[PDB]
Amino acid sequence: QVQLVESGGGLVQAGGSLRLSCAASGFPVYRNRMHWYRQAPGKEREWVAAIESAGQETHYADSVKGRFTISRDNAKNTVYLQMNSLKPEDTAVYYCNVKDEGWYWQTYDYWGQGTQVTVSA
Amino acid sequence: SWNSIPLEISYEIVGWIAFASWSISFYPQLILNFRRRSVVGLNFDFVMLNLTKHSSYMIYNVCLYFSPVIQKQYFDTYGDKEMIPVAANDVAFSIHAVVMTAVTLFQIFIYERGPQKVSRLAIGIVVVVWGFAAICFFIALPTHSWLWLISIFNSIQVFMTCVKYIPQAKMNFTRKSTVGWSIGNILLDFTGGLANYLQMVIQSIDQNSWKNFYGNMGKTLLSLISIFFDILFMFQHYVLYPE
Ligand SMILES: N[C@@H](CSSC[C@H](N)C(=O)O)C(=O)O
Repeated sequence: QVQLVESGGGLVQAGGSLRLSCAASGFPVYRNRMHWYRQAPGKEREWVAAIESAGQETHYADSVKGRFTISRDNAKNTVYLQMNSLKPEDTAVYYCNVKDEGWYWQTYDYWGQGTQVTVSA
Repeated sequence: SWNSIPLEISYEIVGWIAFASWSISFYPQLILNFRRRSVVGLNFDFVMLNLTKHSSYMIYNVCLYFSPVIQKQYFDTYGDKEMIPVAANDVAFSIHAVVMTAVTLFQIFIYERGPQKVSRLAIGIVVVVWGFAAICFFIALPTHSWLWLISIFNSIQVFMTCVKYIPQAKMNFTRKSTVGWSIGNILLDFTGGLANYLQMVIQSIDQNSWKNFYGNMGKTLLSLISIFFDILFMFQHYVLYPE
């Protein structure tokens, strides 16, 4: 019953900015630590950014740090990845993510469907 | 002093089963973290507190299994004809659990990432627990009362076994589903708790003495808390919150 719907992705020229979106059903975004991840052709899923639950605190990978900004619109139940200063490198399917973190057993990752962001040099 | 060879064998087999069904469940996380070269999802506090738990238990099992000086104190306190309530597999589990907990700590530094460092109320816990241990060590030193001190390390392992199962069950309750329910893992934890209780009982049936249950009250409460919480998790999942 929780759903994650990505949108905003597509082709943009290197140097360009995109604003990725993540529509969230079945759960409040402000009451949760929300993540963005990415999968490139042949590469493995890379953690990209995360925002803290009841707080504005944000953490970013060294590959996107400074250029990517993860925000949250509680008033629309959506998470955003304002991905700025893009480079062809960043070509990957970006998934928004929300985990049901466990104490001892495995943590349950809720993925989205994906939105290709292809940066063209 | 084993009287019965069949019983001694049974005690050894269920003892090695307890080591199998418990130590095997450390690997799925380690495999996952290597494959992904990341630990964004692991509860860093839990791994830290599970190292403390596994170290207290390790001190008790290794010291009672390898110190004649501590064994002499075990025979003075609990009785002359008493069998030491620590088995080879108890020592093997403790050494293998501390090793697998330090490897996951290696994976957390070397892979890490995300917004997880956790280390507040949890770190606090480690401070108070190793500080308490330290006070107790200086109390046991002026008389070389080593068996009393390793009985504290085992009480600390009991405390941390509660720290393992309580917050987990507490999450499932304050939330709803049994999210993260692993039938395999839950079955194997249950298995280790029954096998470790059965081991103690087989030792009691042979020597004809229930004193092993107080001599190693850490292992008696470890198994019973494990079985109790597993039945609860079962009873969360199979009834109280299906999905
Ligand atoms: N058998 C022990 C626990 S060791 S399992 C530790 C591992 N990190 C996990 O639970 O996933 C008990 O009686 O609770």
